Amino acid sequence: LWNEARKLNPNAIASVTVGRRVSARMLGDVMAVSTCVPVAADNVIVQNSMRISSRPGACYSRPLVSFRYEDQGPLVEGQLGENNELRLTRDAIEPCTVGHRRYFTFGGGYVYFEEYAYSHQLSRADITTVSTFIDLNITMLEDHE
Amino acid sequence: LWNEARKLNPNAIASVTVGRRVSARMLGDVMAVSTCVPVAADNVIVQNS
Amino acid sequence: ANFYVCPPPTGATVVQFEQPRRCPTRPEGQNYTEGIAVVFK
Amino acid sequence: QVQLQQSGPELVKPGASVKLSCKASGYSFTTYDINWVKERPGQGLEWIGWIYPREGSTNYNEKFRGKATLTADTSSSTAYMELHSLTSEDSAVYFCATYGSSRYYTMDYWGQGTSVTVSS
Amino acid sequence: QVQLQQSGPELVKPGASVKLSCKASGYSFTTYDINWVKERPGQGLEWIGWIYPREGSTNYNEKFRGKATLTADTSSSTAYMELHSLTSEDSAVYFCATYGSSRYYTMDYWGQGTSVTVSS
Amino acid sequence: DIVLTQSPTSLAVSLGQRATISCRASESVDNFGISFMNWFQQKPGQPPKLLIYAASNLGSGVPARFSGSGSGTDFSLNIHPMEDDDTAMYFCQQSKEVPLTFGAGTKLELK
Amino acid sequence: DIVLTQSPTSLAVSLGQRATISCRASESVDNFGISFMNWFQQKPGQPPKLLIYAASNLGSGVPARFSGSGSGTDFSLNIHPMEDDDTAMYFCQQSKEVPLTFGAGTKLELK
Repeated sequence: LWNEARKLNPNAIASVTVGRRVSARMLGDVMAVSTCVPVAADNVIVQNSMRISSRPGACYSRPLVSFRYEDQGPLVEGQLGENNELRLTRDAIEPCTVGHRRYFTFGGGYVYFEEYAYSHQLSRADITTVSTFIDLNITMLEDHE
Repeated sequence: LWNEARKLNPNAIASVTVGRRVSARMLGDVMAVSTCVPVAADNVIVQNS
Repeated sequence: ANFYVCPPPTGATVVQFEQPRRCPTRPEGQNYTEGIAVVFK
Repeated sequence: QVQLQQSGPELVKPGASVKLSCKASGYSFTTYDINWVKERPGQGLEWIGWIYPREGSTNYNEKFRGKATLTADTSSSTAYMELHSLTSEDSAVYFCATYGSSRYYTMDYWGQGTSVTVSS
Repeated sequence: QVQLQQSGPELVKPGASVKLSCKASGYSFTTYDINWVKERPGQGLEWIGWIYPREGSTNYNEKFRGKATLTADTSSSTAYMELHSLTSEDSAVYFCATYGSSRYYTMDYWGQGTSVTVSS
Repeated sequence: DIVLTQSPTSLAVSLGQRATISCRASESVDNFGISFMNWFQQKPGQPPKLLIYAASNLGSGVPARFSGSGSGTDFSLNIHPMEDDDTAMYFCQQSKEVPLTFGAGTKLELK
Repeated sequence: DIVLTQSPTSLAVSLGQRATISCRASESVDNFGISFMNWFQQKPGQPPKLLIYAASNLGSGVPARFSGSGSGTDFSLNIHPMEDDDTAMYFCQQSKEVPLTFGAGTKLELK
């Protein structure tokens, strides 16, 4: 399953396995990793609209973000990714869809979008949570005298 | 692995995780679920071809 | 042995996967002081 | 349930300027583009531009730089036309349209139309 | 930084045979194809063939069976031309090109060119 | 710009049989594997209505007798059976690039 | 063989506005979902330079004013705004089959 996943989304699997957020891609039967530069949360700005006014029917499938590496660094354009990853290239374009509701992970919560327009941020707990974990309530044999 | 699977076949993963047969689809980084109506076995007919 | 009909979902109901848990680390392990002992009755 | 009110017919002197209106109703006016389409019976129906109410941004068909102009009033839930230098041939029907039912962004909601005329 | 040296112009008698050279530099000479392109101002620019330095294998444009021939010298990091039966119209510029910057294998590195002439 | 041509400028058709028109886009209008071709019918005097979007998807509130096909530059509209409700004016148009245009138009009437 | 035609054999254009040419491949040149169409500009007297590869990807070291489009057999080159740096000779060419060929050529100059 891990082989199949690393073929699917090599970034996440490499980040989990290596132990740190790292960009990855398969080189056949091996993975090439490269550590990702962390960016402060306060240095990230979301553009309100995911539309592309220059062309009809084409929408950014994932919110645009402007960010700066340092608190005074130049503002750098980019596009949001998964698990708060910022992609330097704004290329994830999809045809625009009616009834377009989306929640995107952003910092500690989500950034709800409607009709390719920013609606509001959401706290992490504002959305019902389902657990893929399986509880193993192993308590400990208490000391007995 | 569960994230990757829920991206693959969200129906099955949502049904397992929530605990009941539910239709699902990803809304970005969250799943939208909706319970499925059960249908009696005897009320199903297969076309031969 | 029961079929199901699944209508397409709407944004009305939304669920998320629980984030990874930080459950306990190993206990420190009781510190032992090796020694020569002579117990008396 | 989604309705696009429009102004009535306009009798105008050629070369003047007018203001057509598209009162949107039945949905959040700011969440869908408002397209404007030119309709003269002689020629095929012609798209002149569309305006995004939420941002106020708009793209026009190229030939309609100064002849047409679009504004939007979110408070009134109404998009507006600003026609300028109305030539005799500019006398035509103008449709205001938006998206909302078809899965992709297509002009599937329409107003009753507005027949502008210029004469003496 | 990737440079493709070429020989200078050649004044030749028609019907003779010549040898053009493409001194590759800036990368491992054996790891990319060396394309040769014919350039006469009257006609459109014409691909004549390419040669794989690592294997020495090469494919020519069909019409250039015996008129052109390609060799490669990995030690010299140089691909060579072997022109034969130089017709008057064969007087033209010949470009040697290779791959290396664009993501797909395309001719995006070029030499200064070589203008071969045949006359009396 | 994308120019749209329809082989029948007008096409008289009797009731009940196949009705077919064509639409040419003079170049590709396909993006994301989707042909951004849309078909409109405009009964005279009232605004046009969507019939087919993405060149194959039936517009909502439309009988299945309407059917569309095409990809690349050639697109076609198929109707069967054709009824009095189809005696209208029809437009094929694209939504690929910003100055999105419309077809010249097809007229369907009775023979 | 794949023959390439460009609707403007020459095209005088003024500075600052849209500049558009077209390229026809007479058949499909698309493989693996990639249109192996490449666009070259050759200032006279110096070797040609890559502008667009795969018919949509901007060549490295090229301003974004260059823009390419097309698929199947029709391909187009779009420039905006056009500057003196574009007063050159342009070639569209394909890399699908072994005797890969080149376009007839387009000339862009001032009106």
